[PDB]
Amino acid sequence: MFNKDQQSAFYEILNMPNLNEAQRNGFIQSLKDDPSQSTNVLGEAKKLNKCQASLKSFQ
Amino acid sequence: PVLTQSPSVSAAPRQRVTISVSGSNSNIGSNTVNWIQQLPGRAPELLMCDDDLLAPGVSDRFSGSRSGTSASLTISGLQSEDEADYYAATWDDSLNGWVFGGGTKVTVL
Repeated sequence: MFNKDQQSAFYEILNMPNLNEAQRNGFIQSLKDDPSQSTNVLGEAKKLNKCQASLKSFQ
Repeated sequence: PVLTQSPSVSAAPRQRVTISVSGSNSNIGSNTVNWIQQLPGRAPELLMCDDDLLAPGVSDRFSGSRSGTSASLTISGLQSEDEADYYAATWDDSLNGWVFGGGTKVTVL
């Protein structure tokens, strides 16, 4: 995670508890592959973490 | 069920199917809708988040939108593995919690 934005999004994503491992790994892979997408990746991950809480309450 | 979904439907492969849901001002009217897919004999999983954002790994044959107290899910190029129970989920400001539809079954003929 070479730049400040990558590093910041990385730690936010590592700490999103409602993501499954594949989801989490896919977001961190995106941060590495497409550093310019760091802000969009982090926003998508925060949304998905919130949505995954609805899925938990449905089961 | 707090949200009312459209009736279960049968469609042929490659057809386009639209499922819909109606709520109130306190849920769909003020919050984004999530869609859950419950494959036959399997635990439910997230398909769509925040009205229109695909969950990771979900085919772009799925699309979603929301308008007023209504939301919809559209499946393009319907394929036998899409046969499932589809559930709308949203935050309700009045319940201060998640509300769900009763589910819509899509049967692929």
